[PDB]
Amino acid sequence: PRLKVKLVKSPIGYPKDQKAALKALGLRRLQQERVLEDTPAIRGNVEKVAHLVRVEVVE
Amino acid sequence: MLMPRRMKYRKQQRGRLKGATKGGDYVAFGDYGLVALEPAWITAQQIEAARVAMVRHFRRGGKIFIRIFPDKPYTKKPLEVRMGKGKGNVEGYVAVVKPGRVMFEVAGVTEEQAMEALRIAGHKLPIKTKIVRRDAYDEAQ
Amino acid sequence: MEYRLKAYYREGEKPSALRRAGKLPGVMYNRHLNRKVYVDLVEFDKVFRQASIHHVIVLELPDGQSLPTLVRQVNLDKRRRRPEHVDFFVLSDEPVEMYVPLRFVGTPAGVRAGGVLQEIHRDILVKVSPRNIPEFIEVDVSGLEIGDSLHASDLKLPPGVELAVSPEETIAAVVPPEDVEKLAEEAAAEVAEPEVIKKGKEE
Amino acid sequence: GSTRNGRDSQAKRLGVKRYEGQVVRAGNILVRQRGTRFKPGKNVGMGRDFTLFALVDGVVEFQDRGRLGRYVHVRPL
Amino acid sequence: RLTAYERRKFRVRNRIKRTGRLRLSVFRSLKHIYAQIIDDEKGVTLVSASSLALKLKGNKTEVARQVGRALAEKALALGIKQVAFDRGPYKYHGRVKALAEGAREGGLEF
RNA sequence: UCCCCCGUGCCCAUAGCGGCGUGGAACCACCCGUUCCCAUUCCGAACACGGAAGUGAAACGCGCCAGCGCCGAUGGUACUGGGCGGGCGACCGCCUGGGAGAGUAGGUCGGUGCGGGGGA
RNA sequence: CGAUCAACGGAUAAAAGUUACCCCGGGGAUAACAGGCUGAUCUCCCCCGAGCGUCCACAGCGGCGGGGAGGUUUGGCACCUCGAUGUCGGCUCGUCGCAUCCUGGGGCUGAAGAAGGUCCCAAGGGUUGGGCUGUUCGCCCAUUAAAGCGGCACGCGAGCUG
RNA sequence: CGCCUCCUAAAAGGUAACGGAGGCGCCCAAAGGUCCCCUCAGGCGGGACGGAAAUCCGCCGGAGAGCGCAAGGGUAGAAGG
RNA sequence: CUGACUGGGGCCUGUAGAGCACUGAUAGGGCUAGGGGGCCCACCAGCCUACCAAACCCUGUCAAACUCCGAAGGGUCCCAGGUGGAGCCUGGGAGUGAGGGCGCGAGCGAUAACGUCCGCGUCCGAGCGCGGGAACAACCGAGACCGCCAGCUAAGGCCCCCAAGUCUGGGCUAAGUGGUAAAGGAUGUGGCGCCGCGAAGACAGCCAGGAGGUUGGCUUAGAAGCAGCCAUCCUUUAAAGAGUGCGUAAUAGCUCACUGGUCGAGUGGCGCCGCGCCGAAAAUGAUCGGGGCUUAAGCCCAGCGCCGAAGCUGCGGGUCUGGG
Ligand SMILES: [Mg+2]
Ligand SMILES: [Mg+2]
Ligand SMILES: [Mg+2]
Ligand SMILES: [Mg+2]
Ligand SMILES: [Mg+2]
Ligand SMILES: [Mg+2]
Ligand SMILES: [Mg+2]
Ligand SMILES: [Mg+2]
Ligand SMILES: [Mg+2]
Ligand SMILES: [Mg+2]
Ligand SMILES: [Mg+2]
Ligand SMILES: [Mg+2]
Ligand SMILES: [Mg+2]
Ligand SMILES: [Mg+2]
Ligand SMILES: [Mg+2]
Ligand SMILES: [Mg+2]
Ligand SMILES: [Mg+2]
Ligand SMILES: [Mg+2]
Ligand SMILES: [Mg+2]
Ligand SMILES: [Mg+2]
Ligand SMILES: [Mg+2]
Ligand SMILES: [Mg+2]
Ligand SMILES: [Mg+2]
Ligand SMILES: [Mg+2]
Ligand SMILES: [Mg+2]
Ligand SMILES: [Mg+2]
Ligand SMILES: [Mg+2]
Ligand SMILES: [Mg+2]
Ligand SMILES: [Mg+2]
Ligand SMILES: [Mg+2]
Ligand SMILES: [Mg+2]
Ligand SMILES: [Mg+2]
Ligand SMILES: [Mg+2]
Ligand SMILES: [Mg+2]
Ligand SMILES: [Mg+2]
Ligand SMILES: [Mg+2]
Ligand SMILES: [Mg+2]
Ligand SMILES: [Mg+2]
Ligand SMILES: [Mg+2]
Ligand SMILES: [Mg+2]
Ligand SMILES: [Mg+2]
Ligand SMILES: [Mg+2]
Ligand SMILES: [Mg+2]
Ligand SMILES: [Mg+2]
Ligand SMILES: [Mg+2]
Ligand SMILES: [Mg+2]
Ligand SMILES: [Mg+2]
Ligand SMILES: [Mg+2]
Ligand SMILES: [Mg+2]
Ligand SMILES: [Mg+2]
Ligand SMILES: [Mg+2]
Ligand SMILES: [Mg+2]
Ligand SMILES: [Mg+2]
Ligand SMILES: [Mg+2]
Ligand SMILES: [Mg+2]
Ligand SMILES: [Mg+2]
Ligand SMILES: [Mg+2]
Ligand SMILES: [Mg+2]
Ligand SMILES: [Mg+2]
Ligand SMILES: [Mg+2]
Ligand SMILES: [Mg+2]
Ligand SMILES: [Mg+2]
Ligand SMILES: [Mg+2]
Ligand SMILES: [Mg+2]
Ligand SMILES: [Mg+2]
Ligand SMILES: [Mg+2]
Ligand SMILES: [Mg+2]
Ligand SMILES: [Mg+2]
Ligand SMILES: [Mg+2]
Ligand SMILES: [Mg+2]
Ligand SMILES: [Mg+2]
Ligand SMILES: [Mg+2]
Ligand SMILES: [Mg+2]
Ligand SMILES: [Mg+2]
Ligand SMILES: [Mg+2]
Ligand SMILES: [Mg+2]
Ligand SMILES: [Mg+2]
Ligand SMILES: [Mg+2]
Ligand SMILES: [Mg+2]
Ligand SMILES: [Mg+2]
Ligand SMILES: [Mg+2]
Ligand SMILES: [Mg+2]
Ligand SMILES: [Mg+2]
Ligand SMILES: [Mg+2]
Ligand SMILES: [Mg+2]
Ligand SMILES: [Mg+2]
Ligand SMILES: [Mg+2]
Ligand SMILES: [Mg+2]
Ligand SMILES: [Mg+2]
Ligand SMILES: [Mg+2]
Ligand SMILES: [Mg+2]
Ligand SMILES: [Mg+2]
Ligand SMILES: [Mg+2]
Ligand SMILES: [Mg+2]
Ligand SMILES: [Mg+2]
Ligand SMILES: [Mg+2]
Ligand SMILES: [Mg+2]
Ligand SMILES: [Mg+2]
Ligand SMILES: [Mg+2]
Ligand SMILES: [Mg+2]
Ligand SMILES: [Mg+2]
Ligand SMILES: [Mg+2]
Ligand SMILES: [Mg+2]
Ligand SMILES: [Mg+2]
Ligand SMILES: [Mg+2]
Ligand SMILES: [Mg+2]
Ligand SMILES: [Mg+2]
Ligand SMILES: [Mg+2]
Ligand SMILES: [Mg+2]
Ligand SMILES: [Mg+2]
Ligand SMILES: [Mg+2]
Ligand SMILES: [Mg+2]
Ligand SMILES: [Mg+2]
Ligand SMILES: [Mg+2]
Ligand SMILES: [Mg+2]
Ligand SMILES: [Mg+2]
Ligand SMILES: [Mg+2]
Ligand SMILES: [Mg+2]
Ligand SMILES: [Mg+2]
Ligand SMILES: [Mg+2]
Ligand SMILES: [Mg+2]
Ligand SMILES: [Mg+2]
Ligand SMILES: [Mg+2]
Ligand SMILES: [Mg+2]
Ligand SMILES: [Mg+2]
Ligand SMILES: [Mg+2]
Ligand SMILES: [Mg+2]
Ligand SMILES: [Mg+2]
Ligand SMILES: [Mg+2]
Ligand SMILES: [Mg+2]
Ligand SMILES: [Mg+2]
Ligand SMILES: [Mg+2]
Ligand SMILES: [Mg+2]
Ligand SMILES: [Mg+2]
Ligand SMILES: [Mg+2]
Ligand SMILES: [Mg+2]
Ligand SMILES: [Mg+2]
Ligand SMILES: [Mg+2]
Ligand SMILES: [Mg+2]
Ligand SMILES: [Mg+2]
Ligand SMILES: [Mg+2]
Ligand SMILES: [Mg+2]
Ligand SMILES: [Mg+2]
Ligand SMILES: [Mg+2]
Ligand SMILES: [Mg+2]
Ligand SMILES: [Mg+2]
Ligand SMILES: [Mg+2]
Ligand SMILES: [Mg+2]
Ligand SMILES: [Mg+2]
Ligand SMILES: [Mg+2]
Ligand SMILES: [Mg+2]
Ligand SMILES: [Mg+2]
Ligand SMILES: [Mg+2]
Ligand SMILES: [Mg+2]
Ligand SMILES: [Mg+2]
Ligand SMILES: [Mg+2]
Ligand SMILES: [Mg+2]
Ligand SMILES: [Mg+2]
Ligand SMILES: [Mg+2]
Ligand SMILES: [Mg+2]
Ligand SMILES: [Mg+2]
Ligand SMILES: [Mg+2]
Ligand SMILES: [Mg+2]
Ligand SMILES: [Mg+2]
Ligand SMILES: [Mg+2]
Ligand SMILES: [Mg+2]
Ligand SMILES: [Mg+2]
Ligand SMILES: [Mg+2]
Ligand SMILES: [Mg+2]
Ligand SMILES: [Mg+2]
Ligand SMILES: [Mg+2]
Ligand SMILES: [Mg+2]
Ligand SMILES: [Mg+2]
Ligand SMILES: [Mg+2]
Ligand SMILES: [Mg+2]
Ligand SMILES: [Mg+2]
Ligand SMILES: [Mg+2]
Ligand SMILES: [Mg+2]
Ligand SMILES: [Mg+2]
Ligand SMILES: [Mg+2]
Ligand SMILES: [Mg+2]
Ligand SMILES: [Mg+2]
Ligand SMILES: [Mg+2]
Ligand SMILES: [Mg+2]
Ligand SMILES: [Mg+2]
Ligand SMILES: [Mg+2]
Ligand SMILES: [Mg+2]
Ligand SMILES: [Mg+2]
Ligand SMILES: [Mg+2]
Ligand SMILES: [Mg+2]
Ligand SMILES: [Mg+2]
Ligand SMILES: [Mg+2]
Ligand SMILES: [Mg+2]
Ligand SMILES: [Mg+2]
Ligand SMILES: [Mg+2]
Ligand SMILES: [Mg+2]
Ligand SMILES: [Mg+2]
Ligand SMILES: [Mg+2]
Ligand SMILES: [Mg+2]
Repeated sequence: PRLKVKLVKSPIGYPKDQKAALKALGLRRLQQERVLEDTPAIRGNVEKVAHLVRVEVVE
Repeated sequence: MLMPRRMKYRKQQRGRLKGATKGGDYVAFGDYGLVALEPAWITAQQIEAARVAMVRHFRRGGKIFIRIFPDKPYTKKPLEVRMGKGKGNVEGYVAVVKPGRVMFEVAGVTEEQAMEALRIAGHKLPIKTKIVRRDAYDEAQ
Repeated sequence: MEYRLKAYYREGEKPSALRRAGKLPGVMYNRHLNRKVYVDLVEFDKVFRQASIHHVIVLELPDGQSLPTLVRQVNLDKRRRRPEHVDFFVLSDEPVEMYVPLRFVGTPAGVRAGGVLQEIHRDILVKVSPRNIPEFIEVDVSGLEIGDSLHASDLKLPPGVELAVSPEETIAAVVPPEDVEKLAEEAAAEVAEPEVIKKGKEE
Repeated sequence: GSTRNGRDSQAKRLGVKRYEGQVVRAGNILVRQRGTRFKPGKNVGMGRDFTLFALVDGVVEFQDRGRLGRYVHVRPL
Repeated sequence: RLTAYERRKFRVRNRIKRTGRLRLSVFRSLKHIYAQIIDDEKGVTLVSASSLALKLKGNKTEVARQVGRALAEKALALGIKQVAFDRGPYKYHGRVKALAEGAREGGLEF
């Protein structure tokens, strides 16, 4: 399985660690999708910024 | 009126009033109660006013229970001074009361006798109140 | 006399969900069992006001059983003053400790002079067999003056029931009433400013 | 209007300096304290102001021995 | 509620462990005197010796010196040389001092 | 490998207070003496020595009893990391993850390592 | 070894005041005026019904306590203005609010009549002259239907007085 | 106005105000090193002068005493005598 | 490759909450030294205490400088993901060392200030560029390289001003509430429940009866139910308090409470929930931004669609960095 993560809500105004979380996922721009492996370390960051993101389980 | 006879410290920080009561939340002594619906610092002057009112209705008879006590010292800076030059002076004492506490309970009296003094008492208070009577729930705590 | 009350078994349903759907979360326990239950709050209330923790409630479980229990503990919502959780203690042939009413028979002489019968304990804790539940225990308060009092020692016990507290415990008292005539002294009684308990070369 | 108060002292930055499972060298300070909150255990010295420090290279371990107090050790590597 | 016997016992025993040595602990009863060398790191006894196990004679004091030369004798056979004396609640004197000196002549090091 | 006792640890009151009962062959204790080593701000009480007539009375060890002490769930609640609403405020709600303390049920009159001594 | 170098990282070995005779460089980073925010204080209106009123809680009153409104007082804060926002009172000219001083319409009255008390409606108009004092205010004299209280940078100094 | 203790301080460390409270500018030739021994306050009962309280005997008492001085921490398995 | 952040794992902590075991506070009760008081004594003990009150026990509570407890979190170290205008080391150049609003946690103040002082965060500062909020640095949306008479969305909106619904279905409100306020007050309206009292005939109306002890007292100057309190007891009863109000100088009077006749179905009091009414007076001319809106164009619930930015996409271009 992999994770398809989409940045749908802007990080402007959220704590820096949440902004950092987007950076560990390699997310820079809104509406941008990145496909990442589903390991716990990746998923922890995904769940941190879940209020900023839309996630789908794929392949 | 009510005030501590002595205390370890003269002046107390103000703190907060968040949440429902920690306890005092069930009838424990008398037949009926007056319970606080919203948070406040109730002053000794009000407690005594409320108390006196209740004994004033009963005339001869009844027993009044005061379940709150003003141990928090109240501070005010002297009139017309500017900010600074230390903490104000203690000018009065308050009972920190949260939603759900019984403040007053009555005993040895008809139900209409109690509804009415507790009502009259209630007007003397800076908060909204609900009158309650002893239930098995109170019995069971 | 005796009360019945339908109970139901609960699993992962949230207490939050249950109470909003009108039901009251609870638990069932004794030495051998422990089960999550829920009861109808409205039906329960009807029973409990009569029942209290004094009389055996029996729980018609939907699996067909019928269990004999005492309400042991009740948790109230402190803000709203509404029950939120019930402990049902399922009785068995072995003796059990419980609270049994006191009915202060008589009108005290302390009361007839103007006094007030301060009912300290309106029940008393007691070890006794389930088969031996009294309806109450009578008390002769007619002899009480201001301020004369009865104890747990003065408690005359029904057959087969043993006292579970120290007989030193006071149970009822007759005390002076409030009087508007005391106001004159009480308003004219002088109160002093408060004395600070010391720090430093003072303690 | 005036204050008869006003003063306080410099903070002393006390507490544990090395936590369990951390590798320390001989001499490293492990715990800074007022009185024996923690006690020196194997391979652990205690200085005149109660300071626990390591006597050998190795790894820190804590042990809570009830009424005997809490202890800090260093295990040889 | 401890007693002078008990406190004195900890009092010396605590100081002994801290030096990390193998402990030559000595028990002295009214008739007999026992001694075991213990590794406190394992909670384990490594060698023992006692009058009662040696069936020894009369004079308690010479008996001690003899259970002493004994303990060493078994000891050096296990490589044990350095060790530290646990005088327990017993003042270093008399029977206990005697066992100690016996252990010394035996070659045990302290 | 099992039982009892003598040592010495570990766990750190589920081990403790109290009450009742039990053990002297062996071990331990009290005990018998104060010549000798040693000792008392006085006292062989303590510490110490030389002993073995007695006693398990004290102590200790082993059992039993839940009055006290100690331990203590399940459930529910408070509170809360993060995410959202509401109120002029004091303050109040929802979502997700975490979750007490009190109390209730109930548990407890210890478990275990190593070396000695005895017994099967 | 000699430091209350205690203004305790300690300008010199050695040091106090005053300026309405004053000056310069700066600040609305900071006071004094006005405004603003705040409304403790202030003014006004309510809740409660101990009690007074011969009787009668509520004609008129309201113990002990509780809730507010206003932004005229006394203050808090330091937000525009210190390359200037002229400051009390008076005169002049007004305009507005209404919590109404009078005149109009009412209810209750412990309203016989006349005359008052008290609350409600009402801002149309009206609301004097003089003695004292810089006064606003207040007191007083003589009248009056009445001699209202407040806001407008405590209205108004490129309008006057000073 | 420098230094120490506690709180404020939001369970690492740190953290301000003319916030809340107190202390220091010494001391000890033993109140220091070490070896050996010893265990407190308090309560009840008993005892000539003897008292609430001197010293003596017994029983209960894990620390509520003591540790020169403020406070906190620590501490009788001693840091106390 | 060591970074922010993240996963697992260990160790550290004394806050939120709670608790009363310590330090203090604390209401009532029990028990009980000490005094005060009232009897009896000066022969010295005694007895009662609706008196003030220690220690102890019980019930019940409070605390920044109390803690038997005690979280969520947070700090740190190991292993792992993490290649980022990450991180580390040596040097050159600075600027800043007046912050401010908002959220949360505290102190100060008055549970005041566009107030003040700290903590964590955020934005403005420097994003006074853009959309929404009437207008408005810091509330919501979103990080502007350039061009396009192209497309999708964000907050917020879709009756007209003004782009998109006079959109669909269930309810509420009649106050223009919506479109700024509280204690408190009210047969507003709708919705749930709780007790009575009723076809052993209620409630409304039309009708009678409402009585005897007794002008009843610890009672005073009148006290006859109706000026304090420590009285509520009987009788004829179908009923009716030694009294729910008006009346009195005290009475008496009218009346409720309570029974009987008349009709012939409901009637009376608690309480809780939704939405509204009063309480509600300030100074130039009014106004929810305006018009205007009432089975809404108002409020609650559930939906479908559209509109909407310099966010995202499409096409083209620029420049730097990286890989070819
Ligand atoms: Mg956002
Ligand atoms: Mg935002
Ligand atoms: Mg975060
Ligand atoms: Mg973007
Ligand atoms: Mg962005
Ligand atoms: Mg404060
Ligand atoms: Mg107040
Ligand atoms: Mg204050
Ligand atoms: Mg003064
Ligand atoms: Mg101040
Ligand atoms: Mg103050
Ligand atoms: Mg006050
Ligand atoms: Mg409270
Ligand atoms: Mg009120
Ligand atoms: Mg409780
Ligand atoms: Mg001192
Ligand atoms: Mg002064
Ligand atoms: Mg001062
Ligand atoms: Mg201070
Ligand atoms: Mg500081
Ligand atoms: Mg510091
Ligand atoms: Mg400090
Ligand atoms: Mg630490
Ligand atoms: Mg040292
Ligand atoms: Mg030292
Ligand atoms: Mg470990
Ligand atoms: Mg270890
Ligand atoms: Mg072991
Ligand atoms: Mg043993
Ligand atoms: Mg053992
Ligand atoms: Mg025992
Ligand atoms: Mg025996
Ligand atoms: Mg025994
Ligand atoms: Mg024997
Ligand atoms: Mg024998
Ligand atoms: Mg002998
Ligand atoms: Mg001799
Ligand atoms: Mg000899
Ligand atoms: Mg002897
Ligand atoms: Mg025995
Ligand atoms: Mg012994
Ligand atoms: Mg058992
Ligand atoms: Mg525990
Ligand atoms: Mg528990
Ligand atoms: Mg739980
Ligand atoms: Mg939150
Ligand atoms: Mg909550
Ligand atoms: Mg939750
Ligand atoms: Mg959960
Ligand atoms: Mg907790
Ligand atoms: Mg628990
Ligand atoms: Mg036990
Ligand atoms: Mg064994
Ligand atoms: Mg064996
Ligand atoms: Mg010099
Ligand atoms: Mg000084
Ligand atoms: Mg200086
Ligand atoms: Mg100087
Ligand atoms: Mg410094
Ligand atoms: Mg100099
Ligand atoms: Mg000089
Ligand atoms: Mg000088
Ligand atoms: Mg000069
Ligand atoms: Mg000048
Ligand atoms: Mg001059
Ligand atoms: Mg001059
Ligand atoms: Mg002059
Ligand atoms: Mg001149
Ligand atoms: Mg000149
Ligand atoms: Mg000049
Ligand atoms: Mg100049
Ligand atoms: Mg300024
Ligand atoms: Mg400045
Ligand atoms: Mg100024
Ligand atoms: Mg000003
Ligand atoms: Mg201005
Ligand atoms: Mg106001
Ligand atoms: Mg205001
Ligand atoms: Mg008003
Ligand atoms: Mg009224
Ligand atoms: Mg009167
Ligand atoms: Mg009247
Ligand atoms: Mg009256
Ligand atoms: Mg009135
Ligand atoms: Mg008043
Ligand atoms: Mg007020
Ligand atoms: Mg006021
Ligand atoms: Mg103004
Ligand atoms: Mg003004
Ligand atoms: Mg001012
Ligand atoms: Mg002003
Ligand atoms: Mg200013
Ligand atoms: Mg100024
Ligand atoms: Mg400022
Ligand atoms: Mg200026
Ligand atoms: Mg100019
Ligand atoms: Mg200019
Ligand atoms: Mg100019
Ligand atoms: Mg100009
Ligand atoms: Mg008007
Ligand atoms: Mg008129
Ligand atoms: Mg007239
Ligand atoms: Mg007349
Ligand atoms: Mg009139
Ligand atoms: Mg009217
Ligand atoms: Mg007019
Ligand atoms: Mg006009
Ligand atoms: Mg006018
Ligand atoms: Mg003149
Ligand atoms: Mg004049
Ligand atoms: Mg004048
Ligand atoms: Mg003149
Ligand atoms: Mg004047
Ligand atoms: Mg007139
Ligand atoms: Mg005039
Ligand atoms: Mg005017
Ligand atoms: Mg004016
Ligand atoms: Mg002016
Ligand atoms: Mg002017
Ligand atoms: Mg001029
Ligand atoms: Mg002028
Ligand atoms: Mg001009
Ligand atoms: Mg001009
Ligand atoms: Mg002019
Ligand atoms: Mg002049
Ligand atoms: Mg200094
Ligand atoms: Mg701190
Ligand atoms: Mg702290
Ligand atoms: Mg800290
Ligand atoms: Mg550090
Ligand atoms: Mg000082
Ligand atoms: Mg000495
Ligand atoms: Mg020393
Ligand atoms: Mg010495
Ligand atoms: Mg003693
Ligand atoms: Mg004595
Ligand atoms: Mg004597
Ligand atoms: Mg004595
Ligand atoms: Mg101490
Ligand atoms: Mg890596
Ligand atoms: Mg690292
Ligand atoms: Mg790292
Ligand atoms: Mg991590
Ligand atoms: Mg708290
Ligand atoms: Mg306490
Ligand atoms: Mg308790
Ligand atoms: Mg608190
Ligand atoms: Mg604290
Ligand atoms: Mg705390
Ligand atoms: Mg943790
Ligand atoms: Mg922290
Ligand atoms: Mg972490
Ligand atoms: Mg961790
Ligand atoms: Mg790695
Ligand atoms: Mg960068
Ligand atoms: Mg950088
Ligand atoms: Mg790089
Ligand atoms: Mg340069
Ligand atoms: Mg610089
Ligand atoms: Mg700068
Ligand atoms: Mg500044
Ligand atoms: Mg600065
Ligand atoms: Mg700042
Ligand atoms: Mg900043
Ligand atoms: Mg702004
Ligand atoms: Mg919020
Ligand atoms: Mg805050
Ligand atoms: Mg603070
Ligand atoms: Mg206020
Ligand atoms: Mg500010
Ligand atoms: Mg603020
Ligand atoms: Mg503030
Ligand atoms: Mg900030
Ligand atoms: Mg700047
Ligand atoms: Mg922005
Ligand atoms: Mg920025
Ligand atoms: Mg617009
Ligand atoms: Mg904008
Ligand atoms: Mg805009
Ligand atoms: Mg902007
Ligand atoms: Mg960009
Ligand atoms: Mg083109
Ligand atoms: Mg579209
Ligand atoms: Mg939307
Ligand atoms: Mg619009
Ligand atoms: Mg259109
Ligand atoms: Mg429509
Ligand atoms: Mg209206
Ligand atoms: Mg409207
Ligand atoms: Mg309106
Ligand atoms: Mg209301
Ligand atoms: Mg209504
Ligand atoms: Mg309603
Ligand atoms: Mg009559
Ligand atoms: Mg209104
Ligand atoms: Mg509709
Ligand atoms: Mg668009
Ligand atoms: Mg773009
Ligand atoms: Mg392109």
